[PDB]
Amino acid sequence: GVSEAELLTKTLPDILTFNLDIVIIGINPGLMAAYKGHHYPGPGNHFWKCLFMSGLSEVQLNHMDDHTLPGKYGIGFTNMVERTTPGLSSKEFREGGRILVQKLQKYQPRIAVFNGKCIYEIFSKEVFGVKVKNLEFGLQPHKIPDTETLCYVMPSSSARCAQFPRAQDKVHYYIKLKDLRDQLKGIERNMDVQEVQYTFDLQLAQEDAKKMAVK
Amino acid sequence: NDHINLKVAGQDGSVVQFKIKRHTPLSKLMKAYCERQGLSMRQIRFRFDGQPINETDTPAQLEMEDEDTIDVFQQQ
Repeated sequence: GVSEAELLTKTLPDILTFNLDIVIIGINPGLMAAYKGHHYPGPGNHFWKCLFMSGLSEVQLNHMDDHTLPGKYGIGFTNMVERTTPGLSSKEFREGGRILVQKLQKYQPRIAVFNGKCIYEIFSKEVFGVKVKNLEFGLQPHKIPDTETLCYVMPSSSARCAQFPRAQDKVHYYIKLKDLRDQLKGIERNMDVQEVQYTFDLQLAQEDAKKMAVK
Repeated sequence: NDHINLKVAGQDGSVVQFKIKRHTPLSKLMKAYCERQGLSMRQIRFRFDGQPINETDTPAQLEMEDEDTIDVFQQQ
């Protein structure tokens, strides 16, 4: 009734606190993530599934549990671009990077986890200036300026990621992140069964991804 | 009771390599595989040298060597 001011653009608040072990960084929250008010809502994203299959979460969690992550798991969330608009500017990435680095320099998590090569490639050029030649997934040779925060890169958790079609094809990076996290805090996990490597065939992976989809 | 590497090859072209102690039950490797692959242990069968792997076997008991490969089938 009286008053019609519902706007289309909506912002998904960051989930950041001091002393976090991990902060998941994305380019920009999706429309549903902003409207639902939670990070990485399904379907079409492998984040929450990967979090569980890697052993980073005790049980299978979902977007509704994002606010419990800092306290229970030492994990937080933030993005390069804060506002989510339905349906990519250079300036936005420029001003975005400055604000992002500023949040990191403020909260200083132990590890800055970049969700996707793209976000890191943008961040690397704007903050480190470097254009990154032959970028490799995993720990990077840079810390966030003015901090002890490490930079860790993993393939995009979005199902749209073509190089790694299935959640299973991304889990190994979450496992190694868990390892890094453990070593940093002095947590001595059991070395009885260690996952050394994961190798997959792209063609079969994308076909398999499709089949899983229709079902 | 040293460590050895074992690969687990599925029918989807993927190969997962694990490091495990010779006297550790393979049941632990099979569970880790199912968990990371997001598969249920009920609909999965592991085999080595054409023989089913029971829950109590260990690499030593099966005389497995470094870099041996385990076959896995999805009973779907």
